[PDB]
Amino acid sequence: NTIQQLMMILNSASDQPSENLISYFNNCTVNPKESILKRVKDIGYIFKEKFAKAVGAGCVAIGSQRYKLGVRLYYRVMESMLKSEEERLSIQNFSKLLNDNIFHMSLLACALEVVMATYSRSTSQNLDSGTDLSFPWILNVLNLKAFDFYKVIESFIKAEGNLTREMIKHLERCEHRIMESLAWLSDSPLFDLIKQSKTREGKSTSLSLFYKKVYRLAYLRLNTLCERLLSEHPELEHIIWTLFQHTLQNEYELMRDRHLDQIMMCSMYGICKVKNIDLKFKIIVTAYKDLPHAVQETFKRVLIKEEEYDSIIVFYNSVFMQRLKTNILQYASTRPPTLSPIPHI
Amino acid sequence: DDYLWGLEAGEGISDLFD
Repeated sequence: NTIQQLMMILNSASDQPSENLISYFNNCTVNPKESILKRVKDIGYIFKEKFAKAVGAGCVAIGSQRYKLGVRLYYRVMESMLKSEEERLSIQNFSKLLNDNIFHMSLLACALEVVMATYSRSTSQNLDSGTDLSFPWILNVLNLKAFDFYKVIESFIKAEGNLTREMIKHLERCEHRIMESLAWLSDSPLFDLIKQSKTREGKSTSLSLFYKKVYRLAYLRLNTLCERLLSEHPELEHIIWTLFQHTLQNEYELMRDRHLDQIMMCSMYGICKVKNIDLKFKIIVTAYKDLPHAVQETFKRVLIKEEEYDSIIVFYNSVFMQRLKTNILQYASTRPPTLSPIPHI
Repeated sequence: DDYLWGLEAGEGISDLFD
């Protein structure tokens, strides 16, 4: 769809929300009109000033333009979603949704990420050096958490059918980044959601959905490393997958401030270790570099205890294995842990 | 593509925000 399509639509679009969007606002128990308009304006002084401080005053006009198109995208997708939702569950109100500041901050942030990313390289011009505001940047700007942001991505994508394949991919990668580390940082509401679940059952569709995507991503990466390093032993992987899967779910504190991939690599090693299969970390670490995520910092600088970081090998020996020693050994035991279902589709 | 469309049938964005 002409790589310029959506941006074309956006450039043509009006700055004020449509008669129909305003109509959704007027049918809410609590009118969100004023809040959404003010938020748009407030986040505007903030996005524009932070953006300008990223690229410079000579480029003030570009921040405004990024913002303008992002807000148009915001209203556009918002309206799209409300129609899909009205249709989905025939209701028409939506006060609960439209009055949720977090929802609105995530739609906006996601819309700003699209406009931002499509013009990335162009913005990267007149930028250069150690100031390349990739993705987490936009979250940093709106004081918005990665776990919240992630909640709008799949929906945002299904709501804007004119996203370039290039934009679709970027949004997808953003969600992957969240899943691999951003969502597990100590400032992440995910931990309040988890603890809530471990405690009082029921609720949180967002956590259930989060994990579904983590497991899928987790397995995919795991499977890639196995196809490369463990062709000789196919029975592994499923066993490695089980420890990996069991660990994220029941040993999630291991993930706090750490990386999905660190737990993955440590799962592979540990299981090969008890199953008497070579596999040095040196090997694992080398294949890992073949993964779309893969950066060296991830196995070179691993959180140990305090703000103390060390090699992934130190993490494995001092924390990982020490924390999971007995579980790992159960895999080589007479009654092996029931294998965990491989994530599908 | 590796992306996982996680929303089950009829789940929508409303089921993700309060």
